[PDB]
Amino acid sequence: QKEDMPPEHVRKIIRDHGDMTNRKFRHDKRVYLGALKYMPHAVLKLLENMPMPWEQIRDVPVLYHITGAISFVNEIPWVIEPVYISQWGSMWIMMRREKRDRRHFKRMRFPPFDDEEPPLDYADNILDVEPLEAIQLELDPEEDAPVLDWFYDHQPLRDSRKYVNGSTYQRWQFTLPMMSTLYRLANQLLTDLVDDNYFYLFDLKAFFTSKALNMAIPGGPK
Amino acid sequence: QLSKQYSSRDLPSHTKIKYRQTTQDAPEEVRNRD
Amino acid sequence: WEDADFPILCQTCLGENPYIRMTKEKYGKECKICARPFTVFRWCPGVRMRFKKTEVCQTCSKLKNVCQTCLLDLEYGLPIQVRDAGLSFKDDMPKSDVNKEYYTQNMEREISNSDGTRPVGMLGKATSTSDMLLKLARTTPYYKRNRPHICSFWVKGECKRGEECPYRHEKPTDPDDPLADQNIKDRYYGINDPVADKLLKRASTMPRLDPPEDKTITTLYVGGLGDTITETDLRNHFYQFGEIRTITVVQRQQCAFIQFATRQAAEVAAEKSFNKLIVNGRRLNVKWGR
Amino acid sequence: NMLNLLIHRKNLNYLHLDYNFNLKPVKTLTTKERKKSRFGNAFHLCREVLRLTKLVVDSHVQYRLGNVDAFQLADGLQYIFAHVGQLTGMYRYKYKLMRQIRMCKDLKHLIYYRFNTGPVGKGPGCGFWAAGWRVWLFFMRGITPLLERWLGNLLARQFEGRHSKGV
Amino acid sequence: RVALEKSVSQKVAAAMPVRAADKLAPAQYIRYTPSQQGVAFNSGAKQR
Amino acid sequence: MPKVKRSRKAPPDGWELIEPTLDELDQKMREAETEPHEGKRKVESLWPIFRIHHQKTRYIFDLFYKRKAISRELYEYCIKEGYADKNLIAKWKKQGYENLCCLRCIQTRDTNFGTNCICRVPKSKLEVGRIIECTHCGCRGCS
Amino acid sequence: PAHINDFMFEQQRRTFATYGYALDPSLDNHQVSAKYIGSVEEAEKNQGLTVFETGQKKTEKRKKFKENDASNIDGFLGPWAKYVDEKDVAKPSEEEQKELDEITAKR
Amino acid sequence: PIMLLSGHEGEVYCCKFHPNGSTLASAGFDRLILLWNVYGDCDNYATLKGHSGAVMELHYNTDGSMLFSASTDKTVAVWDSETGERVKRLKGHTSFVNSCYPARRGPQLVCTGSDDGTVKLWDIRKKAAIQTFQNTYQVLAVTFNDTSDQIISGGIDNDIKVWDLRQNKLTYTMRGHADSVTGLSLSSEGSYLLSNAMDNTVRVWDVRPFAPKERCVKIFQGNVHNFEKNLLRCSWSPDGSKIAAGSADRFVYVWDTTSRRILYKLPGHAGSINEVAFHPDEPIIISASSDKRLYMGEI
RNA sequence: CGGCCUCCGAACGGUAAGAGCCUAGCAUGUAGAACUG
Ligand SMILES: O=P(O)(O)O[C@H]1[C@@H](OP(=O)(O)O)[C@@H](OP(=O)(O)O)[C@@H](OP(=O)(O)O)[C@@H](OP(=O)(O)O)[C@H]1OP(=O)(O)O
Ligand SMILES: [Zn+2]
Ligand SMILES: [Zn+2]
Ligand SMILES: [Zn+2]
Repeated sequence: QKEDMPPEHVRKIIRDHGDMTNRKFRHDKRVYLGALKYMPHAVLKLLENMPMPWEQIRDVPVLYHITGAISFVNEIPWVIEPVYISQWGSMWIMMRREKRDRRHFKRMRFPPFDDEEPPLDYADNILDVEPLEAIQLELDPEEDAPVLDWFYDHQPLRDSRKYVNGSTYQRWQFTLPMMSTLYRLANQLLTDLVDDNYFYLFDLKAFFTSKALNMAIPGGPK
Repeated sequence: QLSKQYSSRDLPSHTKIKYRQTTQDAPEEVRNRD
Repeated sequence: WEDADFPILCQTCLGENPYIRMTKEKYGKECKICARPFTVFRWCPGVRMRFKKTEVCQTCSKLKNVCQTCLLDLEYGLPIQVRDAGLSFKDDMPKSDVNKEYYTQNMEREISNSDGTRPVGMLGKATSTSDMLLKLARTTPYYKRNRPHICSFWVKGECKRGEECPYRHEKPTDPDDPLADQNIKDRYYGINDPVADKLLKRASTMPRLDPPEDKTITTLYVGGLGDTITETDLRNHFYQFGEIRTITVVQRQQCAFIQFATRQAAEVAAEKSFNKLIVNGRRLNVKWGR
Repeated sequence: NMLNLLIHRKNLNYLHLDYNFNLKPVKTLTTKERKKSRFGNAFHLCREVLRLTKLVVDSHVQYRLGNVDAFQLADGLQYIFAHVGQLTGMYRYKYKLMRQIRMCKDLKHLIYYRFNTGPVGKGPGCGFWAAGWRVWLFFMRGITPLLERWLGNLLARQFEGRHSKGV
Repeated sequence: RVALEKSVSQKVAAAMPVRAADKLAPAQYIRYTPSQQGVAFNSGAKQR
Repeated sequence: MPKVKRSRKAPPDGWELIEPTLDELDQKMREAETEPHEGKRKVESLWPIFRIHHQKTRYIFDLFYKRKAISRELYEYCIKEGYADKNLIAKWKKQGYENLCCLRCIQTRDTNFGTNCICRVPKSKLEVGRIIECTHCGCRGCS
Repeated sequence: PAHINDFMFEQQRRTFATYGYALDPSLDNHQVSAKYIGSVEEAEKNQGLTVFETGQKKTEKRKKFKENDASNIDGFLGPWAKYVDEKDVAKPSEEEQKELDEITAKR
Repeated sequence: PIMLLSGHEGEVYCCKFHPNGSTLASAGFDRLILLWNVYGDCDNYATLKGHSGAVMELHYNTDGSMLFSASTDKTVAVWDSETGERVKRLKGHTSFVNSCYPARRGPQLVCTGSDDGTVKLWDIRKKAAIQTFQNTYQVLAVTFNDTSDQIISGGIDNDIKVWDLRQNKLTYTMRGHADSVTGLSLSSEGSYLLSNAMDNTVRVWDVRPFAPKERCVKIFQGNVHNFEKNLLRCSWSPDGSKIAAGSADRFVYVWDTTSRRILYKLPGHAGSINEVAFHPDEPIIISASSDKRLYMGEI
């Protein structure tokens, strides 16, 4: 099969070419150009796998052109639903308690760089530096035992065929201890409703009838 | 010499032909009629 | 653009091994003749010998009936200027940009009505391949063609890749030689090919039978007969080529002498026979006798 | 690199695209250059989408270079996504964006006016950027076929030529 | 109908231009009978 | 300054004796990486990278398999931290592929006719001894 | 459009390449015999062995090195190990070098 | 008509008719067996599955009910044409099984030639080997004798061999083949055996209570070999009248026993013909060729 | 027991058209290459 490579391979090609001015390359000129038609794919791919603020470094499969012209992050970011909700709920509590207990929050400046301050080299500048503690929240070892080690992992139970269908990361099965702890943790971003007799005249079908009759519910759309 | 230019209007659309059914007026009933 | 079955090139350009390997790319590049996209088939010429590629539109080829890689004619294999002149051929192919594009377009239209067997036009009504062309024609595959260039590194010293110099690391030719810079387009147009002028000088200095002075010298001495010949065989060499008046088969000197009944018939037989009238294998010399 | 190759292949030496993806002329341009150097919604929509992603990447670069913070990074990302209107200037090339921009204001209002339910203050310390992230990602789902078609046609017309023959 | 539809679908795939390309078909094996015959070229074989 | 370690879990306990070898190989990979793009060539400037990679993963291949001087769990940590090459190794384990230079040297799709590099044909079948330079690695008859 | 198999064509090509003679392939309606074409007497004296089929050759294998320890910091030529009877720098004759400088002047 | 058949992933190696001539069997590299209707429009219904290597020989029974098939993957296999599903996996064969031959109208048994160096007898019922004659080399062709008391074999020594099923030693060896033995076929006389060989010369013998002890009777010219060395297979007519052969020239060879003339050298093909099947009732021929198709000629 | 809260901006249409002129670029990277009694 087609097999992976050392990262330094591509890194070398790309820092080699730089900005295609050197008369050495001189043909990847036109191939580079022709690669423009897909630049909106590269961007959607890159931006839909961004690192989700509790992690400091996320690594992703990357497909790329043998002259460095383009680089598609070749990955679809699956997450487990209650996992995800619980993590973002942790984020919610952390952000609120923090901005409450912080003396003055500073707003960073955009653009973060200057206009002719060229983009920095990853390896030569950012490869080795220390990645700066993230937005981890501290879960209680008795209260939150059934998760305590695997919570903030990029893909938490990626490798345990007791929990995940495989290395494709689908079809999860979970324990009720796990579930009740998670529920308690994502308690903040959640609805304290038990049934649907709340949404009596406030559901999709009521809205469809309204829309059709040009009438408007007090608190509904028009 | 077939170009790669293209058009918003030549995108695929209406890709099935509605055939004239039995009740509307098929060429069969036209075969019959007086 | 065009679409092909396989290339058209001589044996020299074509190869030696029984199994040839060539890769195809549809609409690969531009025939410097038809100016438009063509198909490109790339053939592995020989062991460590430069991979060649198809270098002209197949219609640009069927036009003049030459080699789409080797560039020389496919019947004889001499410069196209030569081969044309050896048929006395005079093609009116247009040259200017708009004129040439119009010509190419109607040419492809007219060639579309062909069956893919033989070049179009005067290429058949000039098919009297003259012994001049036959004699200027090369005999064996001059397979020096698939040797690489002069590895400019290896000409200055630099070719530090070991033996893998991409080019023959020999002494570069002094471009003062007229056999050096022949622009491919000119070589195709039959436009001042110095190699073709060399073939003209060679086929001009190459031996042919000489004419005598007075018309009444109608005796023709054929030198180098041998005693396997008959008078009727000398006749059947020079008999329906006109009429013969007499023949003296000199066995004390191994020659012959045809007194003719038509001077132009004598000329036909003898001049066509110069050193090449090979009946039963003996090199006779056709001249006009004393 | 792609966009610069496009300019300089079109032989527009008097324009230069800088590193935040602003296009800036280095001379005063005559008419013939003012005209030859005009660009359309394809070129400019890529330019501005690239500018959005570059702002995102570079907030992340600031964080990993170590200047800022996890909290400052999250709040900055929240900013970027809510205020795409006044950072990029994409609306001028696809004014159907204001669908999205109104959606991100409505989210901002919801999130903030539930976020400061208690002592929490109404100031910068709020980065909860799931929502606007979703929004602009769906926008991208939609825009990629459109931009692929427009840019294929731009490039085709650039390399073959425009067919004024059989219009 | 047949010949029509084939030429249709080629001209239609022209309006694909993003060809979701199919891969390269099986390799061609062709027997070539040169018109040039002679013991010296092709090193003495009458076909390639 | 090293390949900064992600797992946050402590490396198992044979790491300390491959330690300086791994560190040095990383340092000279860095140096041969920034080694700038001379009048050298463009096809040939991507050989040293595979040289250093194959170098390192061969080192670990010995130190787990041919010596058994290392623990399974250590060597697992040292692949998952990107020093070794799990696929290169799972092929190296084959019968004819002990010295396969670069895992691209057997990619059948990487070549127009559907073969491998002549870098893979054993030299006895060649009999011509002409120096063989597989463009990708530059390598010299890995097999 | 003849149809053939390939593995035998590849064996034939390996032979025709490295031994220099080939099983003549002409499929004439005149029933020829299996004949060695190319370096005829070479195939005859070699008993026809193809570059793939094992057979004994006392041909000197070109002089090679062998450093197979990947523990060496600057060591492993490994799969890339140079042949030891090869030169260091492929420098072409001083003569052609001076003549090449002169010609670069001449143009 | 012409009636060229297709649908095969690769070259067609083995083809024969129903011993009725009702449905048709063809197969080759593709590791499955295609079956057809011979008549009508030459329709293609069913495909047997399973055989791991190229199915090196299909062999009917003589009534037309059971199907034996020797595949290169170390195994012979029995199948029910009624179904298409395997009745036995005759394993134990240590290497490439080329040939299989089920005894006609005798008790249930097969003699199998292979790439091991043995000739093997096996029973359909026991999953057990009955005998094995190791001469020394791989066995390429096997045909019984019409008493089912001798086994005929063609291998790599050009020396056509026959074993006594009861005395178990080399009963008949006859020689005169210029090179390796590639195809054996017992005529409907029960007596004459037909043998092809790449050496351009094909031979007939007669295995009787008495034959002249040098029984090379009739010889035919034209068969070709090339650098391919593909398998070569031949047959008699159902009437023992026309000699049917294929070869690597793309010419199907049709001779007669009587005047041994060339009755036909038929072109049409693109691939080397790897098997010719004569129809048990009709003047119908199916030419299985390496051009990944078939022909059905009417003569 | 009452709840009802549109919008939002960019381009073309204005600051001539030209032939010459001259020189970077930008493209090419090829094809071929000699003869006798
Ligand atoms: O135009 P916008 O991009 O959306 O942002 C601003 C601002 O936002 P930031 O805090 O994000 O810089 C405040 O919004 P809130 O923070 O209050 O939600 C503000 O609100 P006030 O000035 O009323 O404090 C204002 O609102 P408006 O422009 O209607 O006066 C408006 O936010 P919105 O535009 O989202 O309203
Ligand atoms: Zn290689
Ligand atoms: Zn390699
Ligand atoms: Zn190698």
